[PDB]
Amino acid sequence: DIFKGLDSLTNVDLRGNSFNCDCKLKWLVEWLGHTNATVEDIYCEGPPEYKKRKINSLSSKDFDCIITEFAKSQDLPYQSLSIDTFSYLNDEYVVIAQPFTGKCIFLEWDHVEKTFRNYDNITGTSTVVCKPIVIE
Amino acid sequence: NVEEETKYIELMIVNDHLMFKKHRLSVVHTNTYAKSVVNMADLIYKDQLKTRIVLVAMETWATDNKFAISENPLITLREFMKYRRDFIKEKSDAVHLFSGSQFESSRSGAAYIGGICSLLKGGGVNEFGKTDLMAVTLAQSLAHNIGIISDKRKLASGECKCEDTWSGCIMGDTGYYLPKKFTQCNIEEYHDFLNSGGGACLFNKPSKLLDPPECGNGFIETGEECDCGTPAECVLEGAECCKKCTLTQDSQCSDGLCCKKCKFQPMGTVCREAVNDCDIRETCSGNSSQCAPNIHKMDGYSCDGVQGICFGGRCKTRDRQCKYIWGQKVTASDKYCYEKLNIEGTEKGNCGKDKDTWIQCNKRDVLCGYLLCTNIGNIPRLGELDGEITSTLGRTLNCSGGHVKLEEDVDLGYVEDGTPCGPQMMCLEHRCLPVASFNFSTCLSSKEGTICSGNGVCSNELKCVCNRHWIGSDCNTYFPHN
Repeated sequence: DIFKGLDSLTNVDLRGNSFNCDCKLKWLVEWLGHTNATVEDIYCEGPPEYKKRKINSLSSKDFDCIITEFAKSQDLPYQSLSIDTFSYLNDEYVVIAQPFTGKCIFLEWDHVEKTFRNYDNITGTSTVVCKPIVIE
Repeated sequence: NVEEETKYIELMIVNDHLMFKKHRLSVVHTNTYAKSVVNMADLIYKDQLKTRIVLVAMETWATDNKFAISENPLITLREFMKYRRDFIKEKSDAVHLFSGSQFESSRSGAAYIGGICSLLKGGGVNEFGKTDLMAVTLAQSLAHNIGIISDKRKLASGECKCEDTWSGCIMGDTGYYLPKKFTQCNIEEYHDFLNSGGGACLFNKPSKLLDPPECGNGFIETGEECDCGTPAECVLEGAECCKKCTLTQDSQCSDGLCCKKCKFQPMGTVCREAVNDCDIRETCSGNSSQCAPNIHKMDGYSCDGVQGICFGGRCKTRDRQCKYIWGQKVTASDKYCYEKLNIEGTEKGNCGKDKDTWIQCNKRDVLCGYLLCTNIGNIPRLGELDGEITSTLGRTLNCSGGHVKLEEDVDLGYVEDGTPCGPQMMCLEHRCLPVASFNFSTCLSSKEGTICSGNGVCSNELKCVCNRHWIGSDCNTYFPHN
């Protein structure tokens, strides 16, 4: 939406440029569907599916960027062989076991920093799996 | 003085649907287009006239034309003005029509001469054209409305001419190549009009504009506590008063005559001396930076003991009528011609305009019939001659008269309405009639047959302006003060 912050527009030129029509240009589609100035025809000198193709007929949501990409949100430092979840006190606690340290680490959803901090370190030696069950 | 003061003409633009369709039916484009035209005309007027044209409002008809639209500039102008009278009510010094219907005449725009600050005359019509073209047309029409017109007698005599001899001047027929300079007779007519009292409503600063709050635009608008303009020109005027649209420590003003050296001036100071007897001197309120609102003698007040009457702040005599119609050297003739020509005669003395059977004028009063002056020149300053100028000759007097016309149906050749014939005896429909014909209102008076309790003069707003050391509204109580 780079043309935002402008008013009383009559015409624009967009010639001699090889715009690659993609998500960055999606709003242009919307803009070309919304603005009613005297701007001449504009072409997608871009993706092979749109060879010099007009944006007026071309749509934006056809190549919309779906928001589902696994973002790296945290990096704990300790080895992790088996992970689990369980709703205790309506809190979805997580038990990331550890095979090498020989310790059954607990984690909880911290509501203040939006993080995961230590909750309990169950002892043992060379564990494999810590399956938590909630009976009554 | 009053001429050097910054005039503020509150203009409102009426727009028809022809140019709305020509502008691709866009409201915002038309709005910004009108703003640009107003700014361009203000830039024209700022160089010499020192007058800012404030676009107070504007109306554009996205639907269609309300009234009949004709190629005749006069008929279309009459229709626009009557529509303004019927519907338009907001206060505006000028009401100008951008005519989408391009007039089929030779003149660019049709505006009344000296008609500003009037309900039925304050504005004109400007036809469709290019941005610069209709900007020039609006400038010419607003010059017309303020009495600034090209002087035909001086054009013929060469007394004053266009200093932009390259492409002519603005007042003439609009050439493609626009000039940049007005003639000196334009400014001289401006001083003559302002000194006569006309254009008294151009001395108010609007608080609301079509422009968003802009720092340094020369007007203290909404959201701006003070405004001295751009700091480039703020040094000369209001340097310590307002800075960057903000006050400088302890301050009370930004500009204005009633506030010298950024501080309040003493009470009783005259921020505007009266131009003539029809004007009333204005004194600052003591806490307002801007000068007092323009107040003139109410319509019907005489310029002198008997002769002359102030209408709209402008003096009117038979001599003044001859001066405006014919010229300064032309003066009104004596009662001899009035009683020896208006009683009986064709083309020489006539009450009403009837070519076939001229209207007879009685001997009771002959001062509203044919306007008779002395030493009428070859051509009048403005108007046209319906045929030839009438000339008629113990005392011998050079007796003359005419049928000077105008862009309106009213004939300037006869005596204008309201010219005195005697005690409370003034022209109405080419006849001497009393005040009861005009139904002039009575100001705030307490005694019988007096104005403002005798001592004091009522202003144009039908409100008493009592004399010195008289604070009462109706001039009844004396309050000494220092």
